[PDB]
Amino acid sequence: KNKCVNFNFNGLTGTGVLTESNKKFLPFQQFGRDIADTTDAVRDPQTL
Amino acid sequence: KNIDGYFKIYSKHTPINLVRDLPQGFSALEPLVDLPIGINITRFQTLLA
Repeated sequence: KNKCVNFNFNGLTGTGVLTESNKKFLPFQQFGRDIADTTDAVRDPQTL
Repeated sequence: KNIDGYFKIYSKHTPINLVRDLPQGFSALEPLVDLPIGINITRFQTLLA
């Protein structure tokens, strides 16, 4: 965590920094996006 | 529904209080499983007990 590294997700290829969040997502949603189609929050299948 | 072979099941369970008719409210439906059958389905039938 807290590193500006390359991200190779299931449906997101970019570079960012993993930071903490205070949201509460749905149990089926694997990732979240912004308003204008920008993925900015991806959950972890191992650690909830 | 079946789109390009990927079958989806959207489940929802909530308590209600009815007599005869359908609830005239509003809710959402969450997915449960995923069945990539890859076959074409034209008709269906609902079984009863």
